[PDB]
Amino acid sequence: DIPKGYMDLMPFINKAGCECLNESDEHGFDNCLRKDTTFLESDCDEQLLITVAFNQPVKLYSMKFQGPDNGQGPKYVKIFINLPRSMDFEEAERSEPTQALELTEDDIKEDGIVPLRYVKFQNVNSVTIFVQSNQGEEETTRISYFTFIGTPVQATNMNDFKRVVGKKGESH
Amino acid sequence: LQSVGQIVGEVLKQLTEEKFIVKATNGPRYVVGCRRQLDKSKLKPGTRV
Amino acid sequence: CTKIINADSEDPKYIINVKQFAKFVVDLSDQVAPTDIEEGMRVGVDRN
Amino acid sequence: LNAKVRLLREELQLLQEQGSYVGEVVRAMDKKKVLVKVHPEGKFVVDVDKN
Amino acid sequence: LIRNNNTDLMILKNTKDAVRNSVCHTATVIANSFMHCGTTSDQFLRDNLEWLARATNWAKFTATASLGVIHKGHEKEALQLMATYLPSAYQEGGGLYALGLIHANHGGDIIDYLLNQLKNASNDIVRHGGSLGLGLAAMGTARQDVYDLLKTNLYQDDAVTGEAAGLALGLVMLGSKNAQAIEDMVGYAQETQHEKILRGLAVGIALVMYGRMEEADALIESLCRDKDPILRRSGMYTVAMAYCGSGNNKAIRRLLHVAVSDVNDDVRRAAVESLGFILFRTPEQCPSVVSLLSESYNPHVRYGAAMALGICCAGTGNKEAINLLEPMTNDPVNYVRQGALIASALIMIQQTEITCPKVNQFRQLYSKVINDKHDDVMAKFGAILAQGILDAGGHNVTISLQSRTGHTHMPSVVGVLVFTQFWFWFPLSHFLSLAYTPTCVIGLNKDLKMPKVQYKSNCKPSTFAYPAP
Amino acid sequence: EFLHAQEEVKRIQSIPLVIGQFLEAVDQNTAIVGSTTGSNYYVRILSTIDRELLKPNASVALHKHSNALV
Amino acid sequence: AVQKVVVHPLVLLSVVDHFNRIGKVGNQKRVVGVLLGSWQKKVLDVSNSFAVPFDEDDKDDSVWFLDHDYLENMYGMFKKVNARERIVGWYHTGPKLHKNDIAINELMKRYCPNSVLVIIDVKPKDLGLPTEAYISVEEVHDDGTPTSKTFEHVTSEIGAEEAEEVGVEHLLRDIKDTTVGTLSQRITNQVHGLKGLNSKLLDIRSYLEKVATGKLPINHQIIYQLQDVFNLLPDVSLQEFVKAFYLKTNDQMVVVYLASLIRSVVALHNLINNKIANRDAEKKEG
Amino acid sequence: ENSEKIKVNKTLPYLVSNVIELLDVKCAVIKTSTRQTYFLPVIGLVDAEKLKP
Amino acid sequence: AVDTAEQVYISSLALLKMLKHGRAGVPMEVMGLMLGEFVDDYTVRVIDVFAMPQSGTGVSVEAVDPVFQAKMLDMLKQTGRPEMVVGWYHSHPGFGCWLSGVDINTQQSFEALSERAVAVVVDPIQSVKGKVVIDAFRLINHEPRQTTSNLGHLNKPSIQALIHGLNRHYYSITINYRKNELEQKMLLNLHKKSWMEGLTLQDYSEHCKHNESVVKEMLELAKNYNKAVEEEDKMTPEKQDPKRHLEEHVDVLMTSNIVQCLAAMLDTVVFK
Ligand SMILES: [Zn+2]
Repeated sequence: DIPKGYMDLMPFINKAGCECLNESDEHGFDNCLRKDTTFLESDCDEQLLITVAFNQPVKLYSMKFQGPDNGQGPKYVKIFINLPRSMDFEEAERSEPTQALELTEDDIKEDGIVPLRYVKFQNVNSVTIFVQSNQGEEETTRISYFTFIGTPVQATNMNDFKRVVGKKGESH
Repeated sequence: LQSVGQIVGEVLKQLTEEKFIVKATNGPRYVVGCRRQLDKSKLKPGTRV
Repeated sequence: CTKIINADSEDPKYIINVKQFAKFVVDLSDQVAPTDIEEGMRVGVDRN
Repeated sequence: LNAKVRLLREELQLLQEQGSYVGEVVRAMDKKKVLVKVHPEGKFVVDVDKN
Repeated sequence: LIRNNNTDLMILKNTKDAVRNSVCHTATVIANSFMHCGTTSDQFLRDNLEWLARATNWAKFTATASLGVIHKGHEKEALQLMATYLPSAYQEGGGLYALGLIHANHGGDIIDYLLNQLKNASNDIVRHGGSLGLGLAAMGTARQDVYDLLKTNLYQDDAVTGEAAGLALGLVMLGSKNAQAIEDMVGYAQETQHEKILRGLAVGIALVMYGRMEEADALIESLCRDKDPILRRSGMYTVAMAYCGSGNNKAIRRLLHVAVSDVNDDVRRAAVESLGFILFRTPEQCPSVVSLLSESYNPHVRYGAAMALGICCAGTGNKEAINLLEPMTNDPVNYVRQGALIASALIMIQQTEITCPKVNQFRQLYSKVINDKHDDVMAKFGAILAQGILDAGGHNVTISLQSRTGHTHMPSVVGVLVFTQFWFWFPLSHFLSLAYTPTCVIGLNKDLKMPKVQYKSNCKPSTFAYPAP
Repeated sequence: EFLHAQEEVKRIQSIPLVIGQFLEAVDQNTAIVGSTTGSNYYVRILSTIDRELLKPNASVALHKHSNALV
Repeated sequence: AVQKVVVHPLVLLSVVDHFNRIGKVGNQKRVVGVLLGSWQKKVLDVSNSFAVPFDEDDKDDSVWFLDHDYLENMYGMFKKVNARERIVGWYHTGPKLHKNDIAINELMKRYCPNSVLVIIDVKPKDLGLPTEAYISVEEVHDDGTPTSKTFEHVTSEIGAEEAEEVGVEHLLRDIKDTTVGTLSQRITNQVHGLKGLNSKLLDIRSYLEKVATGKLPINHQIIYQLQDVFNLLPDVSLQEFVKAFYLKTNDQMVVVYLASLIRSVVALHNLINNKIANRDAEKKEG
Repeated sequence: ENSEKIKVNKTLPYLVSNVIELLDVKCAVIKTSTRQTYFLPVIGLVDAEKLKP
Repeated sequence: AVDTAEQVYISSLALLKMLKHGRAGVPMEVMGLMLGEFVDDYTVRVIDVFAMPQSGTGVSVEAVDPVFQAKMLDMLKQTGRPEMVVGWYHSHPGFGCWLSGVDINTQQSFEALSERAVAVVVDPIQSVKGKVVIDAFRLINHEPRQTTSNLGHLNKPSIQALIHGLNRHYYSITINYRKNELEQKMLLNLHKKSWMEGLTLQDYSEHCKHNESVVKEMLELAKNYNKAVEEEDKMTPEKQDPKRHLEEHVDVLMTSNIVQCLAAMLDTVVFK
């Protein structure tokens, strides 16, 4: 599927980046990261805060929060970007998201792709999803599969540098 | 090592309470000013600054 | 040239006098050799 | 008022240009080149502008 | 236009060599397009086609875009015709832009074609050209589906595609006063970070509010005070065309004060330029007011004064406007000289020396500034553009925001305002085509009854008739 | 804006300034001056300066970089 | 103690940037950073500041992160680039202090014996002085009131080094009002002075309201200094003062007479010459 | 690390010059071979006791 | 694609950081990096600038410590600035803004690093008295750049970098400052007059001395103003001396006296 000129942002995520919260130990973030029946389900309650970091800054265009039709699929999600620190559930309840989104049942299906306010996502390095509610108001929320679509922003390797031509060694 | 030297020079007539004439060593003379806190009465023609 | 410092003879250091300009403490190049340089000797030097 | 504002602005603009030295020619070297003597330095050969 | 296609080419043969291969040579590709507009006479481009190879990148786009004004109102083969001319993103983007130019203010079914051509575009330079041509072709239609297409294109946040979408999204809802459209446009303006989309929306949020009179004050008191200078420039454009035609007291009292008082130069320039769109109904007042903004310490105010004088007088030889522009074309600043040249061209179209005792002298002045080998590049850009406007449409088309019945000619005003944005983006110059109305009179009365008619002129002093010997 | 312009005019002639010796003038807005560094220069005179003060041996303070006589 | 602290443009712009940086994504009541400065006499000069990772609990007012190692190595590197600037004081943007803040100051005292805290209320864009300075004090109060670990106000002002001065002026140039402003700016300055005096007197009113009504503790101090202020008013209309005031006002009046009369004379001189010139042109035209 | 940072910062040329009297408010005065006088707030990498006018 | 007239927006914090570090470095050249965003092909944004230690090698690629740069970037990422670095600035005290031969190669390396990194030259001793001599450069790889707009020649180059190659090996890019309303009148508090300064009554003895001097100067100006009006005969029809000097004197005297009287009066009636 995917849109025109965009590619999956999955190859750019970082394993050190992933800090999904409130996840059940049996069913984790890697599960909702896979295109399988493996899914993430929350542990304490329906609230579920999941953060992901990227190797290079990336422009996000759309997101696919696919989830099961058992009523545990995400309903209301707050979107935050470029968090400096780890983010608390109370803050997520009180902080203004980069984008507040209300998924409908069609969005949560396996073919359901959710558009994003692409203007607000141009130098995104770490996204945070605050799943606040589910359709069926079930005790725990399940994320069947979720990835990000967009495009890399053409960053550079800071420490790479290196001399290329010139005096080789000493100058003014 | 971060310290930077300062040009020495003898002084001349004060035009006002702020602007003075200083003869920077053997080099040319300039119209300069006191920084903010230094004395003003002691600076008379012939003080090494 | 003047007064090869020769403090340790692994890097000797030299003094140079640029007439009516200045007096500097300098070193040799990767090309020239310490045996090639003597005291006085009217050597040449780069510009910066 | 606009005349004085304009003349002050342009005067400020030209005030950035530097001292342009002072020179005396000993012998012109035909078009452009021209030999000159400047006070602190020695002799130069300096092309002349559109004049 | 086709049968009276008497355009002169020696004025180009002594010009295409006179240009020292600078970027202004691409300006020639525009100038001739003015002269042969609607005449479908691309022979000048066939007299030398390899010369176009020296106009790569966006110039080629513009160069290809040239053909669009060349075939203005062709409409009989255009969809296949543009493909025949141009079967490099710049090239087919300019082809798409040209296709819109052909269908200026007259969409036909081409809109739908564009409506499927653009959705398959690479979100690229091609999308910029396609959006410009589409929005120009579908201007004033206020069709919701094209509007949301440009909404999606604008939300791609690309600098160039967003630049084009800024004009297109205003063109489609031109004069519609659409609250939803203007709300989305301004909300995007206060949210984007690329300044090109800001420049595009600066004209878009004006196009949406065309001719709405006092209905635009709710906008004005927003845009006039918004901190972003591009937003204030947009407010100047809105007060220009919302109060277009009428010399409304509030409009002048607002924009003159903004032009003289504001802290950014661009808003002052655009505010003064906006005087033409609101005082053209009575051109003789424009010299009387601009005669002081015309010579001010600020050079941006000077360029704005030149452009406003040129627009306000339209193609009518006010004499006094040329009296003001005569010293101004010798101003030290390059771009104000360029603006004075453009303004003088805008007024002296179709006129001979006896009609106005300045036109031949200005022609030879253009001749000397275009062939000077060390004058400013912007000044000679204005010179070649002026050469293009003077002999536009084979000396048969005139710019007039007034229709002959006294009604305000909306395509002309929108085209000329967008042309004024050539200061920011050269390819928009082709929009000046929307101001060219042919000076023909037609004797048709029944079906296809065009008989030879013996109506005559009554030149009292002497015969001068057609210009350009 | 004229207040701004004359404020800048006052600012250009402020400390620091290099003293030099006034040589005879060329034109109303320029003259020759020999800096106390030794070198001489052809330098525009600030229009605010009263011309009568320019006796051909006067000591005049000049802009440090542009050598403009201020 | 410390008699004055002068604050340069660079630190206030840095804290504004820090506030916009954090509030962009992690909107929070405050952000906390560290100032760098030097000591002259007993006045302090602060021109450098860096943001430090900080976190405050909403209501526990005892739970807080300030990063030790980050502060230490950031200071080390800032010393590497410029070694003059040593750690003095810490800044925060919250318009109000917190019960949690004195712990922050005590931690900062580990790095500076007399660390001074600065509140920089970035959001306010108001009457004046967007910086407040406070030192830590612990003394017996000399009046029988219980001693407490307290913050004490120290006067602050904005001063700029020459490079920062040209930098700030260049950015302010477009909105810059002229320094001289012969009449307009001076009259507006006097009106603004009356405005500020009224605002301060109304603040003193509200404090006295809260003190008499009892919702605010009696400081005993300051309020008696306020009584000294109230006894310091000059009481004009005393006769010899009236005579002196009339004398000096009359001197100003005669001086302004001379200036106005000369202005009228020069105006007439321009008028007559303009009439002569235009009449000469008219006579020559015929 | 500090010593190597100093080492990278002691590169020729050294512009030989003559010393003048010292002051306290320990600090040195230098007459350059280029015939110019400088005052140093700090003497530098050498110690005040070793040097002399 | 091929670049254009382009633009570079630098923030207030960045500009002050650059100027302060340059004035710290003079007379030794100093250099550091700016953080920013390649927002698009038509402008580059830089926000915040960090200087880096001055090694004895001078301004060069070797002067860029990789460890210092990397850990500074990491700690700025932690503090809330994930801005990826394009652009390096260096100081040229005593001479104009231009890329020296060393600078050409350093910017070549920096361009090889990202692609569109921009060089910045600041002269901290010429940037004085309200004028800032800042400029930014990029190196060329026929056609130097694409001129698709008029916002490339709204400025004029300088002869110094002209010989040093302002169009020859590198090209200068127009510089813009992205100040906002919040930084505005945050900086202004520095010269902002205080209300006590507004109600300050100056000094009566000094004011009397000022009036004494200015009226005497008025007399000496009017003395020759009389001669000027008595030579009204129009020999050899000719702004120096009497007229406008008298104008400025009356203006300043009248405004000073009026403001002093008004402040004294306001203080008299309002303060008791
Ligand atoms: Zn350099």
